[PDB]
Amino acid sequence: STELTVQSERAFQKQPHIFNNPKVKTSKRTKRWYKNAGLGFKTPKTAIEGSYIDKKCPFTGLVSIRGKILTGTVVSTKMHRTIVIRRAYLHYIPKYNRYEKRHKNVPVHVSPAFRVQVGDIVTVGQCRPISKTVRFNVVKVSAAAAXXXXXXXXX
Amino acid sequence: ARGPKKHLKRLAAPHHWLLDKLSGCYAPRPSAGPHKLRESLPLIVFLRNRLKYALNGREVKAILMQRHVKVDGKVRTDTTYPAGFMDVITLDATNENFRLVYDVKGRFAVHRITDEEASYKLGKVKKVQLGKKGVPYVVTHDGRTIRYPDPNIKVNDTVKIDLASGKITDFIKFDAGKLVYVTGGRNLGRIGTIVHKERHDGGFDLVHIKDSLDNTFVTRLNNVFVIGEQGKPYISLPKGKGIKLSIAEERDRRRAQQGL
Amino acid sequence: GISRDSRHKRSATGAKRAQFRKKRKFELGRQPANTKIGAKRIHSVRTRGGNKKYRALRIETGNFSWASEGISKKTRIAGVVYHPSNNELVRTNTLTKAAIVQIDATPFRQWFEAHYGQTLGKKSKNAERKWAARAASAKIESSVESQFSAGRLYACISSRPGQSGRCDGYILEGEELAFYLRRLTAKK
Amino acid sequence: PRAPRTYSKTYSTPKRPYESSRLDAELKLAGEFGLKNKKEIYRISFQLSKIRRAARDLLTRDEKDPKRLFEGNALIRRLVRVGVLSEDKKKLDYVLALKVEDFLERRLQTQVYKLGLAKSVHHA
RNA sequence: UAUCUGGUUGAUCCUGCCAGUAGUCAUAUGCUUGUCUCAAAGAUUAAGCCAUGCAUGUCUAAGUAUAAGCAAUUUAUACAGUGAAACUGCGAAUGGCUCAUUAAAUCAGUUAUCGUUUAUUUGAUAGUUCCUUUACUACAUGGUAUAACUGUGGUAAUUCUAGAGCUAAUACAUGCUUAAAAUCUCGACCCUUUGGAAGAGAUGUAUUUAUUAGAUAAAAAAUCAAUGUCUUCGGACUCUUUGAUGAUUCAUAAUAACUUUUCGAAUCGCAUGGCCUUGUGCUGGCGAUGGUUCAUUCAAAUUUCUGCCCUAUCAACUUUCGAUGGUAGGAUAGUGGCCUACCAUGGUUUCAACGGGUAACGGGGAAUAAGGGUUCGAUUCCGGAGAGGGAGCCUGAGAAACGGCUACCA
RNA sequence: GCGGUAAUUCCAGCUCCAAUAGCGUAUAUUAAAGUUGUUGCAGUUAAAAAGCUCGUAGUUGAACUUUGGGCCCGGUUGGCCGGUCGGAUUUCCAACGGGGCCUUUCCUUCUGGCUAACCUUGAGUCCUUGUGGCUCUUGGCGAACCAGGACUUUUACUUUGAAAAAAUUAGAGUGUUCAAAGCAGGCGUAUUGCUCGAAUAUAUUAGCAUGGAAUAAUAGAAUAGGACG
RNA sequence: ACCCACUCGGCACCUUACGAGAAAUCAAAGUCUUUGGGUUCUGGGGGGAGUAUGGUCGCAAGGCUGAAACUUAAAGGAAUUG
RNA sequence: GCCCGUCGCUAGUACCGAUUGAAUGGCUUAGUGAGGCCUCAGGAUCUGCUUAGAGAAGGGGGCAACUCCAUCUCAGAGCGGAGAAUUUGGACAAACUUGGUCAUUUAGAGGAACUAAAAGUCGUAACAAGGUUUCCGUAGGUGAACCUGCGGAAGGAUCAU
RNA sequence: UCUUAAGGUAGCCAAAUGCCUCGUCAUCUAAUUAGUGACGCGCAUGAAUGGAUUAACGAGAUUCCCACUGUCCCUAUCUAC
Ligand SMILES: [Mg+2]
Ligand SMILES: [Mg+2]
Ligand SMILES: [Mg+2]
Ligand SMILES: [Mg+2]
Ligand SMILES: [Mg+2]
Ligand SMILES: [Mg+2]
Ligand SMILES: [Mg+2]
Ligand SMILES: [Mg+2]
Ligand SMILES: [Mg+2]
Ligand SMILES: [Mg+2]
Ligand SMILES: [Mg+2]
Ligand SMILES: [Mg+2]
Ligand SMILES: [Mg+2]
Ligand SMILES: [Mg+2]
Ligand SMILES: [Mg+2]
Ligand SMILES: [Mg+2]
Ligand SMILES: [Mg+2]
Ligand SMILES: [Mg+2]
Ligand SMILES: [Mg+2]
Ligand SMILES: [Mg+2]
Ligand SMILES: [Mg+2]
Ligand SMILES: [Mg+2]
Ligand SMILES: [Mg+2]
Ligand SMILES: [Mg+2]
Ligand SMILES: [Mg+2]
Ligand SMILES: [Mg+2]
Ligand SMILES: [Mg+2]
Ligand SMILES: [Mg+2]
Ligand SMILES: [Mg+2]
Ligand SMILES: [Mg+2]
Ligand SMILES: [Mg+2]
Ligand SMILES: [Mg+2]
Ligand SMILES: [Mg+2]
Ligand SMILES: [Mg+2]
Ligand SMILES: [Mg+2]
Ligand SMILES: [Mg+2]
Ligand SMILES: [Mg+2]
Ligand SMILES: [Mg+2]
Ligand SMILES: [Mg+2]
Ligand SMILES: [Mg+2]
Ligand SMILES: [Mg+2]
Ligand SMILES: [Mg+2]
Ligand SMILES: [Mg+2]
Ligand SMILES: [Mg+2]
Ligand SMILES: [Mg+2]
Ligand SMILES: [Mg+2]
Ligand SMILES: [Mg+2]
Ligand SMILES: [Mg+2]
Ligand SMILES: [Mg+2]
Ligand SMILES: [Mg+2]
Ligand SMILES: [Mg+2]
Ligand SMILES: [Mg+2]
Ligand SMILES: [Mg+2]
Ligand SMILES: [Mg+2]
Ligand SMILES: [Mg+2]
Ligand SMILES: [Mg+2]
Ligand SMILES: [Mg+2]
Ligand SMILES: [Mg+2]
Ligand SMILES: [Mg+2]
Ligand SMILES: [Mg+2]
Ligand SMILES: [Mg+2]
Ligand SMILES: [Mg+2]
Ligand SMILES: [Mg+2]
Ligand SMILES: [Mg+2]
Ligand SMILES: [Mg+2]
Ligand SMILES: [Mg+2]
Ligand SMILES: [Mg+2]
Ligand SMILES: [Mg+2]
Ligand SMILES: [Mg+2]
Ligand SMILES: [Mg+2]
Ligand SMILES: [Mg+2]
Ligand SMILES: [Mg+2]
Ligand SMILES: [Mg+2]
Ligand SMILES: [Mg+2]
Ligand SMILES: [Mg+2]
Ligand SMILES: [Mg+2]
Ligand SMILES: [Mg+2]
Ligand SMILES: [Mg+2]
Ligand SMILES: [Mg+2]
Ligand SMILES: [Mg+2]
Ligand SMILES: [Mg+2]
Ligand SMILES: [Mg+2]
Ligand SMILES: [Mg+2]
Ligand SMILES: [Mg+2]
Ligand SMILES: [Mg+2]
Ligand SMILES: [Mg+2]
Ligand SMILES: [Mg+2]
Ligand SMILES: [Mg+2]
Ligand SMILES: [Mg+2]
Ligand SMILES: [Mg+2]
Ligand SMILES: [Mg+2]
Ligand SMILES: [Mg+2]
Ligand SMILES: [Mg+2]
Ligand SMILES: [Mg+2]
Ligand SMILES: [Mg+2]
Repeated sequence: STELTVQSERAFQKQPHIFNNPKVKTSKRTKRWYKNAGLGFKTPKTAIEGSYIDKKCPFTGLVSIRGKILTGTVVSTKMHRTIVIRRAYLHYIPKYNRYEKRHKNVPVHVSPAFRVQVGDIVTVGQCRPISKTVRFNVVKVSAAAAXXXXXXXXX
Repeated sequence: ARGPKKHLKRLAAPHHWLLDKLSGCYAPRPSAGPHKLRESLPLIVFLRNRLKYALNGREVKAILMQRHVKVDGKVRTDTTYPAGFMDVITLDATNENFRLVYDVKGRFAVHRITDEEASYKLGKVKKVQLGKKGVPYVVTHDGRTIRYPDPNIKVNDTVKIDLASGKITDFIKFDAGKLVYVTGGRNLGRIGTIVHKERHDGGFDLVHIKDSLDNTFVTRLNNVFVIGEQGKPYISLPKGKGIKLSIAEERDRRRAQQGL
Repeated sequence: GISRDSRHKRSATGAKRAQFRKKRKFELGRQPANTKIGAKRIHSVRTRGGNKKYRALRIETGNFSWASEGISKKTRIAGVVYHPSNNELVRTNTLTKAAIVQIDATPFRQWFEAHYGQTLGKKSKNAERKWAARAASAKIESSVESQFSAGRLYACISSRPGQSGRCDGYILEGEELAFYLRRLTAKK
Repeated sequence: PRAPRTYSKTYSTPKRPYESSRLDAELKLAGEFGLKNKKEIYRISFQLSKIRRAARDLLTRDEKDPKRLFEGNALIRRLVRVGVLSEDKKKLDYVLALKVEDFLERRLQTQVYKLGLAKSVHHA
């Protein structure tokens, strides 16, 4: 999420061990580090062009994505830099030989390289414990907005 | 539960030892060693349950405490020592040389080999890392670490080892079409060449296999141990050559060789 | 004592959780070093599996490097000036990581003026060679130089003294130094 | 903490307690072959029922099915081996037929009498 | 291995339940009881209470023997056989028992550590340790202080121990050492060039910080600052070195430093040999114990996805006193509201949150045989939890241990 | 339901029945029970449609989008011969399945690596009058999958497979004298060893991995802010 | 306005009964052991009892929600003959 | 014939209920707070490193001058270490006192149900147009069943002008 | 069965209304002519002579509890007048 200010904390926000020598005059001010998570997830340009910090970013942060890769649909985007997604699924009950709609809400960290909105479908990678509840990180936005501008005014 | 488990309940013991259900409450807990608990064979089970050279375990300690057994070259005086796959058991007296190598039913079979073939072994490299002071090292499934190996050696290749000294004298890369011996799963004990490897980034590469009867089967990369070229192995395989026969096939084989 | 489990503390639903099993030694935690300035005094903690941790309580010197200058000098730690977590650490001059301290300068002056032959603020043979090869390279920086006149340099602790026993930092430079300059005075 | 020395029982007991027909037939069977229990009949009819069951389960598979072939044959060669199943009718649909007497006739009880040697199932 | 029968009426067909019937690794009880094999067994109620005994100790040629022990004999006048006591080392964190707590907990199947600790086993792994650097530093080996023991004592009483006198180490505490080379900073001089130099110091491993290398997505150019090797003196630079993963700031290496400085053998047993400049010189066989880091093995700790009985006469729940997230730190072996400081207002819920019940440890499994099911699992294997109830902690690789201590309660 | 004076139910004797080293009783539970009903109940009058209509959660939800034809390839049963010294394979033949093709027909896609396959042919021929047959390099197959770059609408269902403790269950072998079991054992030169074993099945829900593209959902281009270059 | 023919949607009756039911009866109460269009609600022997208790609504009378201990072998339906 | 209610007898079960009743268990406020651990101190005693004195030792190599290493011994001076009782402050936090909460139980004079129940006493409510058709909802009334008003239903004693 | 104008209904009670009376049963206490809850043939309760029920309010009468205290055990000392 984030937006604005960058340097908006009591601590200086920096990427660890990424020195920019002041003697060396540079036309980009700050030297930035990035990587790619793997599994073919393109590290979007908003992460390389960006100026934010997010050490919990999977592309510009200090977290590795490994283990599960899941998808859900975004139902809450109110926590700063993290969301909650719903994962529906039908559970099979033998005795009756039918299914019943179940769901679970996974909390997942979201880098400010993604502009996420409630409703979008998101693809999420498992990673080490980020918070009390967050065990996942948004690694791909498979949606957009759901024809938001196609609800505009009259002729 | 507060610390390491020193006992082993006979029943929790691995089934490929073929220990009898009753006649006791425990089994030998394999000592820590070169081979994983569940894929080892303790010297007491070999010197006594496979080889019948003892009756008590008390006699297995009597045999062993006289340096009769020597494993892969060194003497070894551990009753429950975790002998394992590719290891060379060697009795100076009796002039016998055994190599541990799987059945086709998936067990460790008593395999007698020459006095000369019993002075080298195969070891699937499990990792190859650039060690301390820039010295690269290669470490093989049986817990051998060997400095300064060939550059072309990478993980999953297999390796011929001196036994006398430690040095690597040959190595077979993991390429489609190379004699393969399955080390785990229900296809454990089979042998057959390789078809091709399914990739799957993030976990568990599948290894398509075909044996010398045009029978196919898949296993995980973890369970594949390269041992040579089609036809030409590199060590003496056991009878049946890891082909696996159906229940019917085996019934006719055993009930055709019957004329007293 | 302290326990870092999650078995206390409510589930995300807000449910209240039972007291399953007693406190385990591996979930242990210990009290803070709350390390201080002056006169070396260090106690060694015996941690999991042998293994020592060095809890520093009182420290007068640390090993501070001047990154854009390539060298690392041991100096006196004069005091704490800024700390983003808690201001009682600045008021008690309590040394932790990320604490902004003021070191000594004089070993960095002694090195610079003997390496550049230029002096801050305000005759040998090969020495003159080196002092000529260096330049277009001695410009320092307005903010690091005016600090030197005061005989004290802003630096940022980067080690964990209650963990390692060391109080090791790096001199504030360029962007960081600007930020904490603003913070320092925009509260002074 | 020892391996369970496993066991099972060898008879079943008729659902209907008092069926004159079944009591008549059972009795004749005890006096024909010299048995002392209705249990000696129950036990054999229990064997018959587990056989008939496996026989039905095998028969529902496809012909030439690997299990049907392997296990069906073993059961047939087994029943021939002792003398319950004739050589002529040697293909498991007669084992689905069969009856208790065919089993009873093969006891050492009944054989020692059968080729003389006793001349009374009880003397046997 | 797909079955029914008795009872409502004067008689009838129904609905319907009661009763009969069969089995139970299902308990109890009653009567009766000869033989073979197999053999469960204070779970249920009271995780109530406990007399007495026992259930954890341990020695190899190979850490310590002046037993004022035994044996003597067979060479042993330092020691040498055997060996109580005691030191030292390891073990007691396994085993066995119970099922009280526990309901998203445990457990299970499936993941994760690019998120950590690991005695041991197995395989590797160490020329660098001193010092203004000729009148040198024990290396042919540096220090004491203790047990047992002797002797004096205390208490009704314990595996209580005090004062005095000895003496060991692989206990405690110290502390020397080894080749060649290269690379870095200093630089006495000399001399003007484009510039070069004797000789001085630094460089084991580990620890803390900061910095650099760790390429590769197909190909080429100019310039600034420093500055490498080769001149056929305008100049060129040609061969140019690259590990792993899906993925890293990874493995590994380089610079400047740091450290009440980690390891770098003051140990033991068997044999006793070569080699001359004849010093008991200089060398030297087999293997024991140790020792740092790496791997391996035994582990551990967290950990992804999904699955729990009844209940709405529980509908809202969560932030007192962390509830959900951000930042920084502290703490941990390590991730994490685990904890603290600041900041935000979040988290869950009829797809049943939250709460209550459970005569609830979870699983492998058991009983019942048309099938679909129903019921059960304290209990021989696996996982968890406990040791009268709580908390706290010492030792240690490993315990929040109870056949350990400490405090409270009973 | 029996017993109030000829008691077929009581108390006994006699005889008789059933199960038998065992048999009765109590409590529970399973079957019978289609009296919990998914399979599979019932609700006019026997128990049971809310006085009525709206209505959210939930469950459910009309039809239609590559269908049809043509060609090739190779399997596994079954027939009629058997050629053979009980099994054998070719042709004659149907039957039932699998793969790839051409019909306007993405197979993700570039850039090479690799080729197994014929539009090839370079020679001709073993041999039945010849398209019956494969060795055999010089113009001419992509996909069989390597690896690098660049991107991709989401699911449900099913298939196969990997990963899969032991004991338990199902079940093969073996004469514990039988049996419950156990995993043994079986052969000789039984004076100096020979040898078969210690199977197989289930193992589902979830996760992984592959094949299918019917049936069900989902997304797309209408203020064109559409698609290809 | 009336008559005849037709067709939608009504309120009904008549006769049938292939079919259903325990029957009375039923064009649904049918297409149901040859057992599956979709969906809502309720019942599980009789009493105890719509009682006790809590929650809720109402001024009140009362409404909705709504047990258990215990007791009991019948209660009940439709039809037949008396 | 059947049958309804009050009233009466014996036995059982549960309910309401003054006692602001009792009991077990799980949480828990406030107050008090043991203990180990961490930390500021403490310093019974017991050494170190350094510095100087006096009395003897051994020679780095000389004829007098000149000189290193280790070791033991008593006035006297600096700068640190071990370390008991004690002790400051903390986190952890049993436990006590007092309350509250939740769950599971439970005494009670008395009230009032129901059952065993078929018999009894008083009536005749229902079953026949049950002798006032029966029943529903509501409202009042009466020893008791029940009666009466208003609106329904036929399950009516009418499928019919 | 006598008798009346009618013969006390709903309610309520040893009630500030009950003689007997310190009613009987329960509860509170070590013990209660007190208090409360019950019962009721009630000397002689009872319906705007108003009956019954009531939240709130009371320098109203009564009972008990906590806290509190020289009320008491059991007294003593001090200041001012
Ligand atoms: Mg962030
Ligand atoms: Mg927020
Ligand atoms: Mg987050
Ligand atoms: Mg062992
Ligand atoms: Mg041994
Ligand atoms: Mg710290
Ligand atoms: Mg009946
Ligand atoms: Mg009757
Ligand atoms: Mg009737
Ligand atoms: Mg009758
Ligand atoms: Mg009659
Ligand atoms: Mg009956
Ligand atoms: Mg019954
Ligand atoms: Mg027997
Ligand atoms: Mg007892
Ligand atoms: Mg018990
Ligand atoms: Mg038990
Ligand atoms: Mg009791
Ligand atoms: Mg001696
Ligand atoms: Mg010891
Ligand atoms: Mg244990
Ligand atoms: Mg000492
Ligand atoms: Mg590389
Ligand atoms: Mg010698
Ligand atoms: Mg070692
Ligand atoms: Mg945080
Ligand atoms: Mg942490
Ligand atoms: Mg809030
Ligand atoms: Mg909210
Ligand atoms: Mg619910
Ligand atoms: Mg329990
Ligand atoms: Mg259970
Ligand atoms: Mg269990
Ligand atoms: Mg229990
Ligand atoms: Mg686990
Ligand atoms: Mg106890
Ligand atoms: Mg304990
Ligand atoms: Mg124990
Ligand atoms: Mg307590
Ligand atoms: Mg009689
Ligand atoms: Mg009878
Ligand atoms: Mg009789
Ligand atoms: Mg029976
Ligand atoms: Mg049935
Ligand atoms: Mg029922
Ligand atoms: Mg079905
Ligand atoms: Mg059916
Ligand atoms: Mg029914
Ligand atoms: Mg009805
Ligand atoms: Mg209706
Ligand atoms: Mg409604
Ligand atoms: Mg449709
Ligand atoms: Mg087609
Ligand atoms: Mg086809
Ligand atoms: Mg499958
Ligand atoms: Mg009909
Ligand atoms: Mg009819
Ligand atoms: Mg009922
Ligand atoms: Mg109420
Ligand atoms: Mg009103
Ligand atoms: Mg009410
Ligand atoms: Mg109701
Ligand atoms: Mg009510
Ligand atoms: Mg009574
Ligand atoms: Mg009280
Ligand atoms: Mg009580
Ligand atoms: Mg305290
Ligand atoms: Mg502290
Ligand atoms: Mg009660
Ligand atoms: Mg009561
Ligand atoms: Mg009473
Ligand atoms: Mg009642
Ligand atoms: Mg009645
Ligand atoms: Mg009447
Ligand atoms: Mg009458
Ligand atoms: Mg009339
Ligand atoms: Mg009437
Ligand atoms: Mg009725
Ligand atoms: Mg009146
Ligand atoms: Mg009145
Ligand atoms: Mg009255
Ligand atoms: Mg009165
Ligand atoms: Mg009074
Ligand atoms: Mg009064
Ligand atoms: Mg009382
Ligand atoms: Mg009083
Ligand atoms: Mg009184
Ligand atoms: Mg009163
Ligand atoms: Mg009177
Ligand atoms: Mg009046
Ligand atoms: Mg009055
Ligand atoms: Mg009122
Ligand atoms: Mg008042
Ligand atoms: Mg009063
Ligand atoms: Mg006075």
